[PDB]
Parts: sequence; structure tokens; C-alpha cells
Amino acid sequence: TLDTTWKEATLPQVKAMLQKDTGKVSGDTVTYSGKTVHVVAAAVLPGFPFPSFEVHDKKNPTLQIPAGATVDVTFINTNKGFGHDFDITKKGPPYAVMPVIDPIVAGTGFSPVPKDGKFGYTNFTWHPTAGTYYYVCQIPGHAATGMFGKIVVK
Ligand SMILES: [Cu+2]
Repeated sequence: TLDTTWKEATLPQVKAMLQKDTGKVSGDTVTYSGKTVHVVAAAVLPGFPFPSFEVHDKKNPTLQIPAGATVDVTFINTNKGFGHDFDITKKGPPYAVMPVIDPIVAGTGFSPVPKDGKFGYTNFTWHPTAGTYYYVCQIPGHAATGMFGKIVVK
């Protein structure tokens, strides 16, 4: 039930997609509003620390999403040498080297490692129920060393 469908994007296409995130930054939180919201996350953008996810040009920010919203997530793997995944779970940190995060409520399989000047990305839709969730990478050791962020659906 994980999303294992990866589309190819060049760097300009990646940038264009990153700019489509509909959240507003305050502090270290990205707040979304409206009936449908579009989260665009990337794994380790240039200039950002490994390992981390970036959303709206912030490092592992907390995503604030309205209860009742349909969440369209775009996940892009911009990180050379790694096939990061993006999985949403109720299980919080700290994470084991091999995270035990079932059930995964929405998310992806492992992404392709970047190649041919191209990056893998994917889109999935999530209809969350109010609560605190986390977006996590399951590549061994990544979540244990900080590759995760929080989602507050309220
Ligand atoms: Cu990772």
C-alpha cells in the first residue's frame, strides 16, 4: 500500500515543484490551510544538513495541517547516493537504527538514487485524522540521526 511509483524530474522541474508547497512559514513550522493543501518535501537539499527533509526551505519543520484537509504530498529525493523514503507514522522519536514505525498511515517506498542529472519524485494523497504524526525515513540510521519531522493535524 506504499507508493512505489517514481517520476523523473530535472533540476528546474524539482525547483518548480518545491515552490508549489502551499504552507506558510512561522518559526520552524509550516502552516497549511484550505480544503486541499500541497506539501512538497525533499530529502537533503543542497546547503542543508544530512540527514534531513526540507519543506518550504526549512529543515525538518513541523507541518501544521487542518483537521479535515486532503493532503497532497510530493516527495522528491534530491540527495545523491541515497534512496530515502518518506513515511508518515504515529510513532515518535527516538527512532531505532531500523525504525519500527508501523502502521505507516501514508508514504512511499525507497526512492531511486539520483542519476542521469535526474531525480526521482512521487505524489500521494493523505486524508489524516486529527493527531500528531511524524514523517520519517527508514534507511537504517537516518531517523536515528535526525531524518524526521512532526506533523500536527488539528
Ligand atoms: Cu534517509
